[PDB]
Amino acid sequence: PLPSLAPMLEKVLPAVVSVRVEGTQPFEGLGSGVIINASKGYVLTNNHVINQAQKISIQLNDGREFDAKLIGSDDQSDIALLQIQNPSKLTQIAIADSDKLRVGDFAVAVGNPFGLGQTATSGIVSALGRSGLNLEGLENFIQTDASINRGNSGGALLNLNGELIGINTAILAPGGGSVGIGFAIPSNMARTLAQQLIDFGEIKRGLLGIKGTEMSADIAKAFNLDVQRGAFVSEVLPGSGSAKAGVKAGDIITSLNGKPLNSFAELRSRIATTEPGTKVKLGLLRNGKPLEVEVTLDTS
Amino acid sequence: PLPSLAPMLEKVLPAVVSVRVEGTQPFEGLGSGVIINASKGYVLTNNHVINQAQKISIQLNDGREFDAKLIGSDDQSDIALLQIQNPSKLTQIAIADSDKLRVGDFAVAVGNPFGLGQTATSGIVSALGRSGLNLEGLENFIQTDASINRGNSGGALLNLNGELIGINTAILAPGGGSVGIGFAIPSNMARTLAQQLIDFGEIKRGLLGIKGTEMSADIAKAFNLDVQRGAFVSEVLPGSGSAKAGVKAGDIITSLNGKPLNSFAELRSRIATTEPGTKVKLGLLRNGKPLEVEVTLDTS
Amino acid sequence: PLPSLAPMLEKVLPAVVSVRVEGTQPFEGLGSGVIINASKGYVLTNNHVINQAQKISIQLNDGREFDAKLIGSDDQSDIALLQIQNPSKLTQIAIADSDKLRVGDFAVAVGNPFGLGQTATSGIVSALGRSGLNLEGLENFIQTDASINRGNSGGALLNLNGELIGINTAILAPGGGSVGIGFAIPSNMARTLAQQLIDFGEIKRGLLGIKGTEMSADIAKAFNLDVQRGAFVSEVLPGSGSAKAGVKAGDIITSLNGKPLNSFAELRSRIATTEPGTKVKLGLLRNGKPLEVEVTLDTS
Repeated sequence: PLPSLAPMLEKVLPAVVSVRVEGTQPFEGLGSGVIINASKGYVLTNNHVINQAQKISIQLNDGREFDAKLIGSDDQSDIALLQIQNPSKLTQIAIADSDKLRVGDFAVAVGNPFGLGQTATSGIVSALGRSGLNLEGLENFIQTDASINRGNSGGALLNLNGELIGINTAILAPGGGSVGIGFAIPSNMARTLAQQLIDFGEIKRGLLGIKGTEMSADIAKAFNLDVQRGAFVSEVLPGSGSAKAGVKAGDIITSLNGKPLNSFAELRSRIATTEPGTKVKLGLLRNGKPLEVEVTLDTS
Repeated sequence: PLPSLAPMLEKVLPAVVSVRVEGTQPFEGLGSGVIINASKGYVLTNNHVINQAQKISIQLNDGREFDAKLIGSDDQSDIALLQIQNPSKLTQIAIADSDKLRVGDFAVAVGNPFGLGQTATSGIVSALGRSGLNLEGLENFIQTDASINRGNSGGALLNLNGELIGINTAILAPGGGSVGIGFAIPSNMARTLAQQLIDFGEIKRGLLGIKGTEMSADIAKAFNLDVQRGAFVSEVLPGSGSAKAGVKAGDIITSLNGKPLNSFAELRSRIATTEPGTKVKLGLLRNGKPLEVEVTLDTS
Repeated sequence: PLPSLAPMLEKVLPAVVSVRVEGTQPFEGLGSGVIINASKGYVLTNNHVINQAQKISIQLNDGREFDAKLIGSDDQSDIALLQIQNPSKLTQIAIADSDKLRVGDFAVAVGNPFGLGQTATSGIVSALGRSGLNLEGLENFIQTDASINRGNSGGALLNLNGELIGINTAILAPGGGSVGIGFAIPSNMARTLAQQLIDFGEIKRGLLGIKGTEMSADIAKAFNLDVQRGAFVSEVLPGSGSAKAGVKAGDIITSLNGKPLNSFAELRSRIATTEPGTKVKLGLLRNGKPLEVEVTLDTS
């Protein structure tokens, strides 16, 4: 009868694992992970967690320990995929559409802070599409005020249905501890990158064939436009998908697949996460007139 | 169907702005503000955000940038009022009655910590009428556990209806980051001070004409009284509104306009923030007997 | 109409007090407490709050001050019991069954951080049965993300009904400030220890007569077992209750009174907090076969 997160945490907590690492001088590292495929034993984590690893072990919240092998990783986005050796009676997580997230939505962080064991912390979605934090090469972070500390890395950011909305990755902390400014790689980005690693053992980096800057209020005022966020195209590379689709220098990319862009940095991370050959719909503004253009991504 | 703060934040987030400051060797400061009047472009902020500013710019959550001029400020309470130069299509905030607040009420803190952009954080109202923190000259702070960090100053403390309950001002933090002890100037105090600055370009400090100390459990025990918080009057200045009203040395001021006082410091801050000439009702206690006295405020 | 914690905190906050201590060069210390018996003026707190006290005073949230005397304390579990001298019109707390708690349940911390005055902070139950933190001799901590800081210790951890679920005791903080990793002694442990101090002025430490290590996934794999958390028995002391009940070396204690054990350390703290002479039911596993064994506790 009393409101609680316990009925949904009960079912979902076994999917979030502790990731123990050993490697090169000898060292012992600790982070978290999320079981994305119970049958194959596929675990999502951060690349900075398994980076110098020679031996990787996974621990379930029931005490069961398993060995794990690195399937693949991406240095730029900070996502690594592991495979549990001889998986058995595993629980997997359901993945939500992180593009349907909004500031104010409730979030639960599940990880292993300070190697204490499985810890759940609660908060809200503080911000979305966060970039220019110079944490990662590719950033499109969910920001949350759920307490996220060292050892929370690779862990789950969940909604109130216990579905994955993101992979806890970094924090802003003056003194090494949580102040309520935490960052998660969104679920759609982690899911897509995970698929590339299950299919090829490596990521396939997509590119538009565009060169540009951040759209500003200053460009918008100069051309009497009602949008001030997005990508300002300065150059369209010849022979690229963008040239073939009819993208022109001076265009303002406003949307990607119908969803508005809050920055060029968001566009850059969303396109590099997408596989070459994939077709995307670009929302454009040419001399103050709207256009929709379908672009086939090239390889980087 | 899932509970969320997103439906109310969607409407109210455009009203909370980022305040960028440049001044003197040159410096670049960052804080927050709240649009209190969309038509006139009136932005509430903290005085310490604006203190040494030569250039003030406001940024909306849609990316629009505006110039701003200082209308007026109060050093003692830490409130400043700005006016956006050439305001257009602005959203203003609804202001709630902060005197109707209670410990355990839900609060949403909105601002720009570490210059990240608009960030929303969640908590409860932890305490009310907080004084003697030696932060400000006049204090009557709302205490919240919503994550408040450097850059949140002048930002919004909202209720679940998205109404302003306070202006985020200070924090208690051993290591420069949030530990869940944040302070906000209450909306009633901020609203009144803002009116004085729109009307006169300066504040009008009111006074009772009373000299006193804090009421204690010790005074209460000595005189067999059942109240231990409020103001113990030691002197009534002749010719003052308190003298004329019949306030007498030895009286114990228990209430202000029917609302109980938790301290003399609260009385001091509430009276100073009230305009001279205003009539106030004083809940009093002489020789253990209750009295109500109407006092016309003088100037300080 | 708006959802809030205020309706339930209104009735319950008076039960949580501020504990002021004076001792030896003279010092002034500050912590919190909980009124467990309004008639007798029994206040539960932390031993570490009262440790060097020569004078103890209690302050209610209405401003009333009382003197207090130490009834008894336990160094190992960090529980102390005080008695208010000449109690009058006191509010007591209702105590909940902490064994019925689950990760995700909502919690409210009520204490006196940095000596500010009563403060309420909100969060969830992050983890349960936390041991091996080398904070206390006996640990079976509730972990919460409710902001707990210096001054909160000895204070209340409450559920949404305003019932005591634990006594805020310690935190994990890299820089001395809350990062959302707080620990409480569970209410069942605190209630039992408090009863022993009201009844005997001292605690009564129970023992099984067992020597063991932590059960691991390694032991479990070696003996083809489906449990990896508990106590691995290496030695049964002759003449002990365990010897008399047929506990043998090599047994794996899985449960205590039908409740699964997450560690040997949990078993240790639950047994030492139970009074000698009490009969306990031990969920056991010998040669991979389940057994229930009833053991009479000895004295330590």
